[PDB]
Amino acid sequence: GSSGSSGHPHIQLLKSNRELLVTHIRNTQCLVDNLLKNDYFSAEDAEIVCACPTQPDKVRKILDLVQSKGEEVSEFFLYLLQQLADAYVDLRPWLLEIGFSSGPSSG
Repeated sequence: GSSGSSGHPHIQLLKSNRELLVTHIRNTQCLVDNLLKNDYFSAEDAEIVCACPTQPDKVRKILDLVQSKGEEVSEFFLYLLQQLADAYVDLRPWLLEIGFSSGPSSG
């Protein structure tokens, strides 16, 4: 009778900062619109997000959904936070602390 621990460097980042992401993130429809076109969020999934009463609920709902899928979607969902961070206000210093991207940008 033994057991190990879990990891998921991408999924853990969502759970750990699940309370911060709900306070920083505001636009949820955009996250779904991009995921819908990328074939990540199904009609049944988006139906749950919009079903939320407020925004703070939508963000938490999406995070729980992505975590249910796996690292495949968690990697893409977290990526959008960076590429979009350029057009954000609350999201910026966090990415700099966790460090999502790496390596120069030349070539």
